[PDB]
Amino acid sequence: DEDETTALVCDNGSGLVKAGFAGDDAPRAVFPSIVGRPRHQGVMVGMGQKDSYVGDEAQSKRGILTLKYPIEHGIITNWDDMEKIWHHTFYNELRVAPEEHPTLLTEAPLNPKANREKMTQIMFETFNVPAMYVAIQAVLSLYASGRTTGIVLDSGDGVTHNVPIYEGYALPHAIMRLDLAGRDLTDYLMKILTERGYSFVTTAEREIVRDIKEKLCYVALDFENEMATAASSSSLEKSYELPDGQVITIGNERFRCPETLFQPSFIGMESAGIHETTYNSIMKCDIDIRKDLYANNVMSGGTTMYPGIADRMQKEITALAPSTMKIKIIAPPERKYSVWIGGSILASLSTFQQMWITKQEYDEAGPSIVHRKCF
Amino acid sequence: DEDETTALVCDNGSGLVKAGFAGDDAPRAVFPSIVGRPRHQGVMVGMGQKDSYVGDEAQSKRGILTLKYPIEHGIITNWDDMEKIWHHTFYNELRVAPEEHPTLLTEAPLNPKANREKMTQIMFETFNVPAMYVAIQAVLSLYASGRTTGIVLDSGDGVTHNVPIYEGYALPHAIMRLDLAGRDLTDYLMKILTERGYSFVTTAEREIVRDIKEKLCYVALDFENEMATAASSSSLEKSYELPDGQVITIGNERFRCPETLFQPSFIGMESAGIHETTYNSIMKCDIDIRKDLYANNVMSGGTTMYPGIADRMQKEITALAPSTMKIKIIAPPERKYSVWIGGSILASLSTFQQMWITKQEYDEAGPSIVHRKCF
Amino acid sequence: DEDETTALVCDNGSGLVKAGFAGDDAPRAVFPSIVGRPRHQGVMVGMGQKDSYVGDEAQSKRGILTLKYPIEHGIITNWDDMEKIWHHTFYNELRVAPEEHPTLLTEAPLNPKANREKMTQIMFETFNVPAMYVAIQAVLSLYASGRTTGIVLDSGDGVTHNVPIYEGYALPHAIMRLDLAGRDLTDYLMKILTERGYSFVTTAEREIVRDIKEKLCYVALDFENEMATAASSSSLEKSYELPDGQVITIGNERFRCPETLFQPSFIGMESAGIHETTYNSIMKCDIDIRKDLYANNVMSGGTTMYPGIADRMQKEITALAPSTMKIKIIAPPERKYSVWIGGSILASLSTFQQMWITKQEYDEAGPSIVHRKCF
Amino acid sequence: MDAIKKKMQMLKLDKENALDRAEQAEADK
Amino acid sequence: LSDKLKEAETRAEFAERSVTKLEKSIDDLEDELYAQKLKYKAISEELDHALNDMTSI
Amino acid sequence: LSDKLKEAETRAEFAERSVTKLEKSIDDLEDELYAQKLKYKAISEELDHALNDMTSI
Repeated sequence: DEDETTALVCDNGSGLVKAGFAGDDAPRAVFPSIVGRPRHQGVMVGMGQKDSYVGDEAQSKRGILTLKYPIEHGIITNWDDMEKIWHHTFYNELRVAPEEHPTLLTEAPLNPKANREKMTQIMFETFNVPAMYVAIQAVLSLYASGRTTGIVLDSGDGVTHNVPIYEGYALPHAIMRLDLAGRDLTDYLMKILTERGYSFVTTAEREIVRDIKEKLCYVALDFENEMATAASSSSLEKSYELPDGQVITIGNERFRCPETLFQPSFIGMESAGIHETTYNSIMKCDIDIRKDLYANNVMSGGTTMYPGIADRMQKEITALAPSTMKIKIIAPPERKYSVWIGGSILASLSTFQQMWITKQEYDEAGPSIVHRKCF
Repeated sequence: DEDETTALVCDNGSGLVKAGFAGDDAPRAVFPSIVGRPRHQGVMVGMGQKDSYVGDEAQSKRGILTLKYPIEHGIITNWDDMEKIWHHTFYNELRVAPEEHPTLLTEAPLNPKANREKMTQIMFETFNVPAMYVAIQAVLSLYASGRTTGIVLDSGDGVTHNVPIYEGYALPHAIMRLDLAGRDLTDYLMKILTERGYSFVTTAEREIVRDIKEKLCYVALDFENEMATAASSSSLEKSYELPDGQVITIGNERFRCPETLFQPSFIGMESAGIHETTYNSIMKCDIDIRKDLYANNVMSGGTTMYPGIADRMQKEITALAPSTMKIKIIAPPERKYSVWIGGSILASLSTFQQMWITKQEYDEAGPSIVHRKCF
Repeated sequence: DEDETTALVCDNGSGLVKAGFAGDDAPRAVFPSIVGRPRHQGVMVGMGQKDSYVGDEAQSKRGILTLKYPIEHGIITNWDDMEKIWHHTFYNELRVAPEEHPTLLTEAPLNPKANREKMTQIMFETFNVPAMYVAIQAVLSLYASGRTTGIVLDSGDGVTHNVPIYEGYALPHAIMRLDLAGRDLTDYLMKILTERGYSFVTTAEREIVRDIKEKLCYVALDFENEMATAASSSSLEKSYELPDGQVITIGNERFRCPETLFQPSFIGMESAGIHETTYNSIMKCDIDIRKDLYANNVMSGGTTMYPGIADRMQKEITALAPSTMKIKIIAPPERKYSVWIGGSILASLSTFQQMWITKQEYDEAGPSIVHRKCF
Repeated sequence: MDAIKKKMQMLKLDKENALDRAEQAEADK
Repeated sequence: LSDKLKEAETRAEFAERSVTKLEKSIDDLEDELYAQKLKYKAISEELDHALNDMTSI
Repeated sequence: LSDKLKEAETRAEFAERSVTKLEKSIDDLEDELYAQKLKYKAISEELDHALNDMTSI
C-alpha cells in the first residue's frame, strides 16, 4: 500500500516484533513473537481451526494453545515459525510485501553468526526480498538516542549487550554480553508469586505474569529501603486483576523481581549486575574515551522503562566511578521501541544505500554473504 | 416423510428416544425408551395381544404390562430392546429403512465404550445401515444452542456429565461426571409422596410419579424461603389428577424433588449437585478458557424444564464464579431436544460426510472400530 | 513412651503421613492425611459416634464417612484438621507429647511461605513444642541416599518439585516445579476405568482406585509396544478385588495412568513430563555441575515404586542428555521412606542443633521466623 | 501524572546539568 | 381460559421478552460498572503509584 | 387450558416478577451504579482536573 520502495524495518526479538517502514519515527505495529498451537483434541466438526496461530491470533485463541517464541535470547532457531511471523507482520499489518521492498533486520554485536545468516536466507528465499541488511542493535540504539559516543544498554527481553561505541567506532574488547534479561524476570516473578500462594507454571500463567510485570513492576533507587517498607506494610502493595477474575496482591515482589537486574544472584546468575557491566565496559576503554562514555550511558530496550532504573544505574556507576568527572544516563521516552527507530534512521541514510546485499550477490554467494557484506 | 437419502438422527437415553431425518429442526418421532411385557394369564381367545409392546404401545396397554427400559445411567444394557425401539421408530413411525440411509447415534465422551460399540453393531448388523457415526452429546448440544464454546450440563434421565468444550475442542480432564439424573429425582418423589400417604411402587404407579414430576415440579429460586411458605400454606399445593379419577396434592414436595439437583444427599449421593459440577468442570479448565465458558454455561437435555431452574442455576454458579467476568447461563428453547437438533446439524454438514464409518470398514474390523473412527 | 527427648520426624503430605522418632531408621506411625466425617442421619442412640475420625479411624469407619485431605498439592489448606491428625499421630500412636520433642516437618523448596509459617505456628501455639524446624524434602532425600549432590525427584501425591542440590547447596534457579503428581494419576485412572464400565467417584470409590493404582500400575520401558499388546490381549490384564467381593479387570489402563508422567497431556497438563523436568533441573545448572547431577538422579517419595520407573527415567534422561556422559539413577528399596530417614538424620545431627527455632525466638518474631532460620 | 513525568525529567536534567556546571565552574579553578 | 392464557402467555412472554431485555441491561450495566470500577481503580491506583514513585518532582 | 393458564399465570407472575425484580435490581443496580458512574468519573475527572493544576508549580 506504500507508494515508494522504502525499506521495511523490523526488530524480531524474543519478546516483541516491532515493524514499520523506513522513514517513519515509530513502528506502525508491535505484537509478540509468538506462534501458537492447539494442545487439545477437536470434537466439533466444521469449526475451521488452524494448525498454528500467529501473533495476536496466538494470544487471542491461547486458551487451548501452547505458545512458543522462535527467538531464543536474541537468536532465531525456529525459522519456520518466524516465516509465519514475518508474513503476518508484513502482509496483515503493514500491508507490504518484501518482494517489492529491501528489508532491514537487527541483532546484538556478539549475537552468534547463525542468526544473521538464517534471517538473510529466509528473507531472500521465501519472501524474495530484492535486498537485505542485518543491522547492529547497538548502532540503531545510538542512532535513535542521538549519539555517536556512548554505552548501549539494551536490557530487553533476550539479552543485555553492554557495548561502548566511540565516534561511531566499536570498542569490542569492552563488550560485556550478559545472560540477564526481561525474559528471566518473567520466570522469576512466577516463582516469587508462587511463594505468595499464587503458583504460575503454564503458558497462560506466564503471559499473565508478563502482564503483571509490565504493569506493576519497578526497581526503585534504594532497594533495601523499598524492601524494608514493602515487606512491612500494605501501603506499598498493588493489586492485579487476572483474566479469570482472580485478584493477586503483590508486595515486595513488585521490585524484588526487577532488582535481579542489579542483583542477578536472585536467579542464580554469576553477575555483579547491569551497573557494573556498564562501569567495566567504560573502565576497559582508554581514558580519553571514558570521559565521554561515562557521561553518555544510553538506555534502549525494555526494563529501562522501570521507575528508578536510570537513577539506580547512574547512582551505582557514579559510586564506582571517579570524582570530578560526570556520570549520566540518557533514558529517552522512545524507550523499548528505540532500536526500531534506529533501524528507520539507518535504512533511510543516503550513506547506507551502498550497504545492501542485493538478490544477485545473495544467490551467487549464498546466505553466508551477510557475514561479509553487513559489518 | 423424506425425499432424499439423508442421514437419520437418533438420540437414545434412559428416558426417551428422539428420531428424525437430518436437516430438520426437530425429531419427527419421539418414543419412550420402553419395552412392555404382559404379567397376566389370558383367558379370552382371538384377542390379538402381543408378546411385547414398544414405545407408545408399551404405554398404551400398560395397565397389565411391566415396563422396562434398555438404558441405564448412560449405557445400553439391553441391545435387543434397543433394536425393537429403533425398528418401530424407523420403520413404523418414520417409515424409513436405515439400509438406504447413514445413521447418527449419540453419547457423552465418558460414556463406557461398550455403549458406542453396541450402537454401531446394532445399526450395522440388524438394520444393515450403510454407514455409522457416534457423536458426542456435548457437541450436539452446542450446535443446537448456536455455540462452539460452552459447558454442556446434560441433566437427563440417566446420568449428568457436564462436559466443557472450547473452540470446538474437548477439555476431557475437566469432565465431572455426576450420579444424579431425572430417574433418581422420580425415586425421591415416590418416597416423599409415600410420606404424604400415597404409595407408588408398581409400573403404573411409577409412571404416574414420573408424569407428576414432569408437570408439577419446579426447582425454587430460594429453597428455604419457598419451603417456609410451602410448608405453611396449602395455597402452594398443586393438584394432580391420577388416572383413576382420584387426586393427589403436592406441597413443598413439589420442589424438594428437583432440589436434589442442588442437594444430592436427598438420594444418598456424595455430591453438592449440578451447580457444583458446573463449577468444577469450569474450574479445571485453562485460566484463559474460563472467561468464555463462564459467560456460556449451557443447559441441555431435560430437567432444565423447571421454571425455577433458570434462575436457580445462574444464582448458584454466579455465587461461586469470579468477579469482573460476566457469568451467564444459556437456557435455549432447544432444550430436552438439543441433542437431536445438534445431531441434525452435524449429520447434515458437508464437513461431516468424511466422518462416517462405512459398512465395509465395519465388517472388516467389527464394532470396536467405532472407538478409533468417531472420537 | 520414648526414653529420650528426641525430635519427632513427621513427613506430612497430601497423601500420607510418615511419623516417628529422630535417630531411628523408620517411621513408627503411618497414617493417611485424612479426616473423615459422617454423611448420614443416625437412627440408633447410644452408638458413640465421633464428629470426625482421623487417620486409620477415618478409613476404618469410611463406609458412611466423606473423606477429606487437609493437605493439597504440597500445602496445608485446613490446619484445624492437621491439628487433629497431629494430635492422634503424636499422642495415641507415637505416644509422645511434642512439649519435650521439637519435631521436624517437611516442605518443597518453592512451597508457599504461608504453609511453612502456619506449620510453625500450630506446633508452637497448639502443641507447645519447645522448638521447631521445617526441612526441605530434597535435603532429607540426599541424606538418606548418602549424597550431597543430585536431583531430587520427590514425585509424590501433591507436586513433583524436580529440585537440584550440589555439594549441599541449593541451585534454586534450576528448580522445575511441576503440576503433575500421584493424585492426578489416581483421577486419570478413575476416568479411564469409567471407559471400561466401572465408574469411580465417591469416597469409597476414590480410595479403591488409589489402591488399584498402587497395586496394579506400572510404566515399563516402552509405552507404545506395551500398549500394542495390552490393547490386543487378555495376557496383559490383571484383576483387582473390590471390597465387596466383586472384581475389576484392568488392561492398558494399568500403564496408561503412570504414563501421564511421560505424557502429562493425558490430564490436560501443559508439560513434556517428569524426564524433561529432571533434564532441565540438570541442564539449567552450570556446566561443571551438570556432570555430577547426571550421575546422581535421585528417586524420592511416592510413584517411585511404579515397576520400570527407575530405569524408564534413566533411559528418558539419557535420550535428552549429551552422549559419552553417564546418566545414573539412585533408587534404593528405601524408596519413598527416604524423606523420613533424612528427617531422622538431620533432626538428630549435632551440627544441626543450632538450626532449631526455639520457643523464645518464635514468640519474639512470630511464625514467619521459619523463613529466616531454617535455610 | 504525565505532567510530572515530563516536568520531572526536565527538572532533574536541568538541575543536574546546572549543578554539573556549578561544580565544574568552581572545580576548574 | 384461552383468552386468559393468551393474556397470561402474553404477560409471561411479554415479561420474558422484557426480562430478556433487562438481563441484557444487566449484562451491559455490569460491563459499564466494571468500566467504572476498573477505570476508577486504574485512575486512583495509577495516581497513588504515580505519585508514590514520582515524588522527586 | 387450566393447567396451561396456571403455568402461564404462574409464569406470568414469575416472568413479571423477574421483570419487576430485575427492573428493581437494575434500578438498584443502575442507581447505585450511577452513583459509581457519576462519582468515579467525577472523582477521577476532578482528580485529573486538579492534576493539571496540581502540577502547576
